[PDB]
Amino acid sequence: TTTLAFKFRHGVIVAADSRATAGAYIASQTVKKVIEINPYLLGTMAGGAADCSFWERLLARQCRIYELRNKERISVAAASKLLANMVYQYKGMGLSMGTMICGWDKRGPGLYYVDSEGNRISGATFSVGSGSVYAYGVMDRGYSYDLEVEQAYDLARRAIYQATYRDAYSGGAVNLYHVREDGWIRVSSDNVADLHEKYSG
Amino acid sequence: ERGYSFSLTTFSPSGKLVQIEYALAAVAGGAPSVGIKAANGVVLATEKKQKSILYDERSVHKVEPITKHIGLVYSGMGPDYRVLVHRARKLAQQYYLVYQEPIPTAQLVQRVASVMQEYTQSGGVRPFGVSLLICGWNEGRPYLFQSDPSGAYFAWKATAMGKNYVNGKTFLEKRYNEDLELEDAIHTAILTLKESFEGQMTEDNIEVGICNEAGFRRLTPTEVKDYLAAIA
Amino acid sequence: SYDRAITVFSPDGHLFQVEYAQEAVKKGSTAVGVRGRDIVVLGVEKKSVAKLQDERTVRKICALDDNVCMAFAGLTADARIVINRARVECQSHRLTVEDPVTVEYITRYIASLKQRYTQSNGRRPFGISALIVGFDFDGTPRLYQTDPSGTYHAWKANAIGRGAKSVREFLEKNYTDEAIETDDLTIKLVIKALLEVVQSGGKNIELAVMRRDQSLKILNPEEIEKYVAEIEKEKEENE
Amino acid sequence: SRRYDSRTTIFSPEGRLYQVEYAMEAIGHAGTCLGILANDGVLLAAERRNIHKLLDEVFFSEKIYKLNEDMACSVAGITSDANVLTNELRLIAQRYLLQYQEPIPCEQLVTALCDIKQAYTQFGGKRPFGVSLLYIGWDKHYGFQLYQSDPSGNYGGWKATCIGNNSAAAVSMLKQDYKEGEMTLKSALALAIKVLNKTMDVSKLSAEKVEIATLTRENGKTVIRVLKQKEVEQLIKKHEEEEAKAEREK
Amino acid sequence: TTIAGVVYKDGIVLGADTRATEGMVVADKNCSKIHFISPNIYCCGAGTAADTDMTTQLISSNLELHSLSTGRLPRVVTANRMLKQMLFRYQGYIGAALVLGGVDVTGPHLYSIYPHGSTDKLPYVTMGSGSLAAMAVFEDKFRPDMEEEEAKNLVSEAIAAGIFNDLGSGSNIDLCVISKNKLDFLRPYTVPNKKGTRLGRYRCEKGTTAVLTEKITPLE
Amino acid sequence: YDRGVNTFSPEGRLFQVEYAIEAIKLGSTAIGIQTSEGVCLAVEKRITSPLMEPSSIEKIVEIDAHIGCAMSGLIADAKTLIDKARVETQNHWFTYNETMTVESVTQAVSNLALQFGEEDSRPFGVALLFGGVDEKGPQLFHMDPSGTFVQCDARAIGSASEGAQSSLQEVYHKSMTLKEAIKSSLIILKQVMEEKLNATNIELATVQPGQNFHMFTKEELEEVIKDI
Amino acid sequence: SIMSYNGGAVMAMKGKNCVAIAADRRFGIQAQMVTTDFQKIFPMGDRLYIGLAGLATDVQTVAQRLKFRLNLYELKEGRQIKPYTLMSMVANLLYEKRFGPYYTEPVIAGLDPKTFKPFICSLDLIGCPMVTDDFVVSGTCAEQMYGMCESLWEPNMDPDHLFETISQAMLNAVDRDAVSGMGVIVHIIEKDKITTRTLKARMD
Amino acid sequence: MEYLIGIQGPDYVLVASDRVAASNIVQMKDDHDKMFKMSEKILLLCVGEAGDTVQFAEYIQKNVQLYKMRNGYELSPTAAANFTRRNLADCLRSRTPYHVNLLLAGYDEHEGPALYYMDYLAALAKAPFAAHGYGAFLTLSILDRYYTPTISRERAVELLRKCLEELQKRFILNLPTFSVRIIDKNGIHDLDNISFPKQ
Amino acid sequence: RFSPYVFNGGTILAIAGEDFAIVASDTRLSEGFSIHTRDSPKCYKLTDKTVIGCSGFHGDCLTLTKIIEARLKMYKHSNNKAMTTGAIAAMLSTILYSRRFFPYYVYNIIGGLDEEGKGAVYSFDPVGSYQRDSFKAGGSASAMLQPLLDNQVGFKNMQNVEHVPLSLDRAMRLVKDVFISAAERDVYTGDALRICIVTKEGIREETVSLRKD
Repeated sequence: TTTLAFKFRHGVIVAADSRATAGAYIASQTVKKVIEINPYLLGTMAGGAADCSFWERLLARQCRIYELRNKERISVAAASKLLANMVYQYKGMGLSMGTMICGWDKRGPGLYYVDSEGNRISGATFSVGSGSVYAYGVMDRGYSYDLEVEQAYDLARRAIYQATYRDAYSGGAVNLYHVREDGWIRVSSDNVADLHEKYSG
Repeated sequence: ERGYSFSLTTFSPSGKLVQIEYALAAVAGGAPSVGIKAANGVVLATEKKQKSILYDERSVHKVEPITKHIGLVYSGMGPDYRVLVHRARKLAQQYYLVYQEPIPTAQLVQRVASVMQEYTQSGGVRPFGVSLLICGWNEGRPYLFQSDPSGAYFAWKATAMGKNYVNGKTFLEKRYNEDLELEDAIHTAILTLKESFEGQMTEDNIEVGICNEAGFRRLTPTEVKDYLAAIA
Repeated sequence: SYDRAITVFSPDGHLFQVEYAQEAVKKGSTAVGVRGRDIVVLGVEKKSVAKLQDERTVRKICALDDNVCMAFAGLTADARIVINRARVECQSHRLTVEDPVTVEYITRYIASLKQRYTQSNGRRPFGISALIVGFDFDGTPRLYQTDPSGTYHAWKANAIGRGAKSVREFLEKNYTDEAIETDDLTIKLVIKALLEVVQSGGKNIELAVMRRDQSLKILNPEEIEKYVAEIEKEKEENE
Repeated sequence: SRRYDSRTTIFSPEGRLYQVEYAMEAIGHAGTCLGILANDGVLLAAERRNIHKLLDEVFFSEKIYKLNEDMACSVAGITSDANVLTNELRLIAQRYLLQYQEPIPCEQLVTALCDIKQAYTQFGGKRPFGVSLLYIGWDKHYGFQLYQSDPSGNYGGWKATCIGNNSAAAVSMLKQDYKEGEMTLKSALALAIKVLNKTMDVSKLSAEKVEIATLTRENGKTVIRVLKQKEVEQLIKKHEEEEAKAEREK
Repeated sequence: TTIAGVVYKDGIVLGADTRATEGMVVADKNCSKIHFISPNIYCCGAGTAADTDMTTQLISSNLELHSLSTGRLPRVVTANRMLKQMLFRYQGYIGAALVLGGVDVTGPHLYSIYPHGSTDKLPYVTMGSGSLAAMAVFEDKFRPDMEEEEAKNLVSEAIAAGIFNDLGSGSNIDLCVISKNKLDFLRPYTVPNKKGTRLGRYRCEKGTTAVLTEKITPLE
Repeated sequence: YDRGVNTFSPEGRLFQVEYAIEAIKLGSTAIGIQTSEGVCLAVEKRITSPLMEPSSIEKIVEIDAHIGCAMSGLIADAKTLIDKARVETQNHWFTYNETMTVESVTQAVSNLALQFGEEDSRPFGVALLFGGVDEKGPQLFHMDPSGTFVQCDARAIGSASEGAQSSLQEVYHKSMTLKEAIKSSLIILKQVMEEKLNATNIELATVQPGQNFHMFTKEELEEVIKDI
Repeated sequence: SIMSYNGGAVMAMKGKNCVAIAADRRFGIQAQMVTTDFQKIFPMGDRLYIGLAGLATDVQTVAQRLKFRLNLYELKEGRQIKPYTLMSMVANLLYEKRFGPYYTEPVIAGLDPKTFKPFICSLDLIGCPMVTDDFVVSGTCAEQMYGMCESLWEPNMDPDHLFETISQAMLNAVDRDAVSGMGVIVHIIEKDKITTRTLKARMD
Repeated sequence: MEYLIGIQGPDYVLVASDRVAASNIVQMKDDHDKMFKMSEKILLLCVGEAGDTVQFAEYIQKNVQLYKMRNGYELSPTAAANFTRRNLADCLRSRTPYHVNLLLAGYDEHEGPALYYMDYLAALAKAPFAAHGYGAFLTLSILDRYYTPTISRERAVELLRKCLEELQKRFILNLPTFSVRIIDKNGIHDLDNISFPKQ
Repeated sequence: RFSPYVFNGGTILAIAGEDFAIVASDTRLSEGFSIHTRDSPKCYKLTDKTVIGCSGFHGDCLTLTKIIEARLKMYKHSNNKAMTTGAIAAMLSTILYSRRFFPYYVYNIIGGLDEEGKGAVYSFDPVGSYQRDSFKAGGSASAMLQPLLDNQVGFKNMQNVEHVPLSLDRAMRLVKDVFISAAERDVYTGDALRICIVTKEGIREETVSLRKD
């Protein structure tokens, strides 16, 4: 139950794990945190799952309607900007949305991190989950902005695998997608046990 | 209901309001009314005469004071007189809540004429033909005020209203000079009541209120026969 | 509230007091404008000032943003409402989507608001029109129009107001693609336009220019005499 | 039920709002006002409507009302219909003081009243305001600010203004005596006195039949001064006396 | 803060003290809890002073406009119905302890005002925290149809008895006498509790006080 | 005799609405054609001056992905109906997850067509041309201002409406293809256009399942102009 | 309680023919020093002041809202407001919210517009009126404030002994509680002329 | 939670901002800008509950920009600070209240340097320095005991160094990045980003 | 005070076959120690091609089932066709989010014929989140059900596991075998079992009973 998002020399990286349940009981291994909004955009899932799904439908609503207004794709900054405030109006009622907004901006690479508490920031690296201490920690020790695309897959798969090792909230399959200028490129979906035979042997 | 509230009374080609001109015509065809602000207090007289002998002055009054220290007279119809009086009594509490003190004379004229002028721009009917005479005593110097349907109010010592308001006032201009007392104000009030008389000098054909710096005093027709019997 | 029919549809194909309220724009002062790749310009005349007092506050061109210029015709009251309403729009588009306002977004607001302002009962249409002059983002220019029915259309050059066909016939020299190769040629183009449009001149002429990111500037009655000097001398140079 | 209203809001076959013409006639009837140039001060002049000498006149200023401590306004039109706008704009200038705790520049205040003045025009077929009023005062930026209100919604503000058909003859005198600083408050007193002498038909230009007010900028007072009749008597007497010295050209 | 009274044969006599404080600290010795209603009716405040004053101003408001419109002396139950209706709507949110009494043409009337609005007619009522000893002196020593002078002695002794007993009762004594032909509000009456002279003179003199800036602002 | 603006006619029908139906006759000319390969359409921009910018005037808009629309007579009121119906197409994608069917645009527009009333506001003079391709293939739809909907294989509006449809009745047949529908329609278009044919006079609007969107692109219309 | 956050004590001590008012200069949070500049007494109208002790929001709220109503009063009729009408105006606004009431301790020290008569009143947050000729104080320490008035203050006092008594009053009392200090500002007004004095406390 | 310097010069206006947006003990985002630039004569500083911060930035900026182009000139820092008190009044009592910390700063063409103090309790204060953060108990000696109101910006930066030294003593947090804007008679200017190495 | 959230019982089991779908639910309505009715099927057919399950509170499931079918006629009278399976799942999610302030306590599984005839299994939660799954088991008996479904149906937890699609009747008898061992503890699962067989031609229903002692 931990993800990571970072941008590098080419595009942005979207990684997620497929194990999300209630408590320690094994229930659903098919949970997909990465949700498609537009063919050129990608969403995430944090906190409430249905809140992430619904508010992404409203996000796609305002983006597509505006896309039918000026006949132009709106910037991701101005997209989730009002989304941060509209979700923030429900603060205190129990809604918690920690999702990250991924995609490409006309001015260049970008990444956006939105919180129901009202934190919205655009920066290089962001990760949400229980294994974030392993995600952030072991990656930032070896992280660099100059990494290649294949090296980004290796470090993302490594940081996700380290999050699935000791932490019991992570497991199932590894969801790893990549973002590019023309559009985000679907990469692969691999099992954690299969990648265990890769790194460990 | 409908709830149109449109302004239908509009500007004449000359710029005035023809409906308000009809309003001042209802005042000009109104009952003779006069009041005198002199020295200590104000005196109100006007006239009330029944259509027959079947009516008496002991119950229904044309002069109802707005407060204990503030009296009021008027010209025109009584039904709309008691309507604006009812609003004047209510509005007196909107003042008294904040102040917790009695009210100045002109303080009523400001808000009453504002609601009256609002009732012009507002839909339905207008100020009609009721021209109210507001009087009272405050700050040691009493006051006598009168407004019109359009809301224009002026201050003076004395005036005549209703029918023959120009002739009776020209008589009051020569009689009233410098200052006068309450007894002298009532005396020339008999003179302006004898102008259109009819019912002057008789206690049952008129009603006399008097404002004083000690507060307004409304005397029964008994005192009207006391001072004037014996008139002048 | 207030229920009544503003205007009803006549078989002649248009409404009455709306399409005939275009005469309120037709009886207004002459106003024109010219877009350019370097500097955008406009103009207005018939100020009717007393010349003994301060006329600076009757100015017919305001700015929502430094890059946005508002040029209107007709009465002032509905123009000021268009100002403040577009100020609410440009400020709302300042809060949301922080970058400045595109011309299609502000024209859609101004035109369609006036349209829906003509739709609901108890709302009388504006007796005014307007045309936008400025520069789009990334260096592109802009000009559009507004209609009492709220329709926006982009021309190559702006000629409206009193004598719209007279100034448009004078644009025969403006149809040249060489205009304007420089800012001095653009002001000389407005000089020839303002001299022809319409009654003029020497006093009531009021205009301004804006080039790229540089904010608009209103020249004093000094260089205006210089542009009028070389324009009047050009007739002597053409002999 | 649609035939009862006179369609004052709805447009007219003449191409413009028809009721605004009769509105300009409402202010253009019996209304008499003017303005004076502002150099280190300003003054105001009007006509007293009361011809009755028995009146008390205990309200001090008659046609001039004070909206703010350092800023007031002249008014012309129906009394109470103007008095509604007096307390209304007074409360609009008060809610601005309720906002910034600081006085109000007249610019955005006049435009705010113009947005209020168009309310009766733009909906419901309401009767438009039959009152057009002037503006005076001082601000931190432009100093003395003298503006003008129009029924059409514009602020026609000038440092020299005209109100009424009789005052329309003074515009030629305003530009004949026109100067700038130059003009002293005393020169504007004799300027407006000769304005009434040319316009007002009152014989000898009686001082008690016309209203006069002034304004000064003092730190931090900036007093709006209501004047006794003593200085106006000797002013107009000294004025026509100076005119008796101005006829010596013969 | 104690209000009490008794209705004698020909009228009503009420009383109150001036003491309103908090704790044992002496703060305000002079407070008027007897408020105006109309020529025929008075009112005695208790509990929260400001809230009961705004309530008696609304009741005096309704009785002012109605009596002026009717031109006659209203009954006490006319204001009692609005009193019991308004306080009942809040169900006791605003604490209200009052003494409602007056002498009309119909004779004397007395009603006890509670925050819930329950009103009962009695010859005597005691409100406030000093209502224990006052009711005890009343119930023990009261006989019906007493004259006005004996009622003044009963009210004077009852209020003066609740002074020492109750913690917040004392300072000046207020008298309220209501009748048909006479209306008497007598304040003050007697001040049993006082505070003695100072033990020594701490009176200040110049030279021991350092002044930083002394500003002068002439007027007129 | 102006009564209530809502009054019927003795024939009869709504006065003000029928008057706006006659007002459609002064609008621009637009002709759609239904073809198995796709639904095409075109319009005349009606240049009012040589200063006109070509891309500023468009009489065809795109409602949903595969759903287009056209305007007639008065514009801004229809332009509001355009994007306001797009909100209902997005709300259609909310619950149904898929694209709105072209036939359901009738229920998304013509139902709310005239809600006008004096209390709780005036009708429209614009007729819409609904193009699109639903799950059943190409569909050409048309609605009036009053809300009455009818399915037409070819529909013309504005000035040439009666004249264009009367002439196009002969050239249309069930076997009409796409390219044939475009080049056979511009023959009528070049007849119903006053100005000489250029790239700025007319624009093309097409919708196809395999090629989109498209709509249409410029500088290709000039390639069809030399194919006149 | 919220009254222990900002705190403050407004001491209004009336003299013979004049009325004086004093308040502490320090404006801060608990025992942590911030600044001495903020003055809890504000001038209202002509020849009239008001003291305020409590939450600084409600203090400035009364300052701006009283300025609202007072400007409307003076701009309607040019008559200067009487202190009795002012107190009923203050108790009106404080009673407007019964279940929403703000936190303030208004103390009004002013003169008579007509004559030389001074005025003093101290009301609670619900607007409990108290009208006396002696003194009015609202603040933290109950024993110290009224205790110094009992040990020193007399009904008839000259401004010389008025400032000296209120000095040692603001010394032997305010310095007892640490929430108020860092100097004292004194305002004494009379029909003749207005005088303003200041004091000093420890800077720790 | 964190303290921003309140240095007030006679000619200039100088503040500082920590750019770390990270949460808990982890190192995430150090480049987040805590300074909001409004107009040439007025700055903005907002810290507090997340959503409340950016909302006061949107409302106050666009309202000041509204008054800017309405009247043609710019508001003074006095009218701006008291205008925000109304928003702080709506902050205090509302169905959905707000929580903030920081204050307003700006320059005036007459009063010159102006530095106010804001709080979620709406209490207004105008002081030559501000109070925030957990390290203020050493600023009653370094900052408060030694301060010159008439000193220039050179010794003010050195005073900022003396504070930054002891700001981190027993704290295990990072806070490597400190951004500084400088206001003079010519408006807002930028200063270098302060970064302290570990060891 | 009164608690609007109370568990009335019920269990959902849905297996999606290649061209078919198998949905099963217990008919036992049990709240506390009392058995209300022994036949209470929680699987109702929205359309002929779709059958939805129900779990949690009773009246909430009946209300939700009637509201979904009430909107089917609206879409039927609109586009002249019924709603697709994916459209019902998304519309249900929007219905569940409309109550997000104070929602129902309900668990549903939608199943039936999709566009290609395959079975559908959706994991639902009261907040309106969901996705497409091959198999899901609701109720309180899901403890040992999900691991065993990951074995036979999910093809996991096996040494050298071959993968072959499951036939129609194999999953049938599997459902009959698993609920016998799953009723040894949970008291909500038992009595008669309502079985729903979804086929390309139509949808069939049957019943299997357990001891009532």
